[PDB]
Amino acid sequence: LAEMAIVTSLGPRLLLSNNPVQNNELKTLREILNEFPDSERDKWSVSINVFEVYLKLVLDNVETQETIDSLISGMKIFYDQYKHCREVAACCNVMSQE
Amino acid sequence: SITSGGLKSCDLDFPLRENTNVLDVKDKEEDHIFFKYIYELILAGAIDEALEEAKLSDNISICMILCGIQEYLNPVIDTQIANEFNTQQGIKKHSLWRRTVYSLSQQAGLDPYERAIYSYLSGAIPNQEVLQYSDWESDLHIHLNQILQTEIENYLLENNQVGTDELILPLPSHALTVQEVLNRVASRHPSESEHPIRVLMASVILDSLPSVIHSSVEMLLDVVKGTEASNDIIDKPYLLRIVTHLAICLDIINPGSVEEVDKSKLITTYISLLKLQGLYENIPIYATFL
Amino acid sequence: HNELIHDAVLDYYGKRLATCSSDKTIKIFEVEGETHKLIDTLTGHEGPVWRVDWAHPKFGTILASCSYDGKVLIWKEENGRWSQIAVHAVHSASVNSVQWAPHEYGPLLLVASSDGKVSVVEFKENGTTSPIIIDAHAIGVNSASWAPATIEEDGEHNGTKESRKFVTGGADNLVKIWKYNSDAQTYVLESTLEGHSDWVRDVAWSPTVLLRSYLASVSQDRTCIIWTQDNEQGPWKKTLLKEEKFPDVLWRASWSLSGNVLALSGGDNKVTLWKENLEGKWEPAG
Repeated sequence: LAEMAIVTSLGPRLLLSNNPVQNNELKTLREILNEFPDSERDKWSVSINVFEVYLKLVLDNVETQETIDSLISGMKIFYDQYKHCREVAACCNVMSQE
Repeated sequence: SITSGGLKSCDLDFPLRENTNVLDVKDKEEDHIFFKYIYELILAGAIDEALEEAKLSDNISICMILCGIQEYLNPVIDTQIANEFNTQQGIKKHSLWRRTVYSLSQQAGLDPYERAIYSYLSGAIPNQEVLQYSDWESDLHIHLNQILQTEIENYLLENNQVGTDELILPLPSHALTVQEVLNRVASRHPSESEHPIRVLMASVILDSLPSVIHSSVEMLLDVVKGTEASNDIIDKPYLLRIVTHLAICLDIINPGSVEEVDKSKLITTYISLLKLQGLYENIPIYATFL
Repeated sequence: HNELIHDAVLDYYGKRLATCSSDKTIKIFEVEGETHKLIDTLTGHEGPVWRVDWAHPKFGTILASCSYDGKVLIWKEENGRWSQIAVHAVHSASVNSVQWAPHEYGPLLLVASSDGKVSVVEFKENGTTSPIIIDAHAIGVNSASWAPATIEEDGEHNGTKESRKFVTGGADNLVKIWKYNSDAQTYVLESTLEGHSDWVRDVAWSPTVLLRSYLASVSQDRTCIIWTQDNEQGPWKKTLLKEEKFPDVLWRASWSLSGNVLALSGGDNKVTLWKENLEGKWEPAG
């Protein structure tokens, strides 16, 4: 249910209002999924997961060609249903620039 | 809508509707002939598929969908299929068909089990109403199909045998592996993924055969604990039959894949199952592979 | 201000109240009992505002409104201010009611027209609904609502029979419930409860049950029949709130949140409150 409230009603504010200078809010996003279940991760992450692969590639610097591709192909779909939801759409553009 | 535009006729037969239009062969009479043809059809020497096909009678979707809508092949410029087929087939707008199919099956107006099939043919997740009730085996089956379809599509895409024309709805072109599938499968179905026969099912596909032989020996060491001596090895007696037998086969095959020591401890466990019973005739055949 | 308040409902947090008027405006108000702070106005319909309704929180706070235009123009606060997020029009002939379904039933949008037709769609932000319609009554549907609660199908496959039940009320004196079927074309009609000699007006199911489901079917024959479903799945039997013709022209008849306290809005501007008496019949609490 809580997946639906950040992706279908108000895009993350830790990827829109986050300061790009030091990215302090962006890594709060990352760390609070380390406080949310990882014992049962691949049953509730499909909007949240896109966020996860994004964050590991950029924050922690996991630049692999395969990792890059996996995110891009997935992110085309993802862009294709929330490029018309409010806020979420503006956040996708940030992600792409990064 | 022929029967009444506002207030007209009330009969359902052609000539009591419009007299312009003749009675066709329909109802029960169609059904009798249907049966007649079906009897002939269960003669081939392949009466197991021929029978399945034969019942998908009447509507075109039942039988026609199964006859295939296929990917382009032309055996005139291709020599390698010119002894396998003698004529050109397969629609060249196959990819385009696949995307249209996807959009239909997710919408209702047809039976739920029908919907899960159509979606599954094109490389997509079945309809929600069925997907919720699938077990481990059914869930697994779906996700392996996806890996095959994504990789094939990637190699063909580069030689430009599949274009933008075919795209009505995108599919991804991401890389996947089985290891990732099992983590999807296990997080949806926790009790079933630990189910004994199903553990071994996963392990062959990744080829994690040597490792799994060793892991079992470690468990046997743990067995001197009380929690362990009580349970987690008396809970699946038939799975220890399988592991010892597999262990022999891998060590004949190459006794450095996994240890002789690891094979030898496992035998000690198979021997305990002989001990429960009271057999001692069979021990020397096992003793040669210790 | 308004000289006439036709009908007026509240949200699901009880901070907002939406007034259906007749000057074509939906005035969103803030509920503070008799006094209200008018925060918004939404004029944009044809003729009297018949009905508005507020969405169950888990599919917005969406406000679907019908007038005599025969269309539901849905409004939604996008940016903290009202705008139009949707439009509907598969049945036009005056949309009388306009309801949102219970949480478990989904974001279903109940349309009920006076052409003897009834739509049942789904609210999407990605678009797409499949157009499923079922015919209720024939002389029109003057009110519609939503069936009590979703049921359980057991076995290996849940949500089979019954499930989302739609209750309607036409002008041909007929009140009945449905049973969403997936194996017999259109929604297989249950039982026609003819006990009315004048057009059906308002229908409400009791969100409070014991061992029987109450269904207050109001009519312009100046009585309210209370349909007691025996064991909740039995037949519907005749139980009379009053046996006689009230000298009041009854309109709405809506139950409380808890309890079988029913309010019936009499034509003399007096809202009697009925409780069930010492027997199976009803007597007024006020």
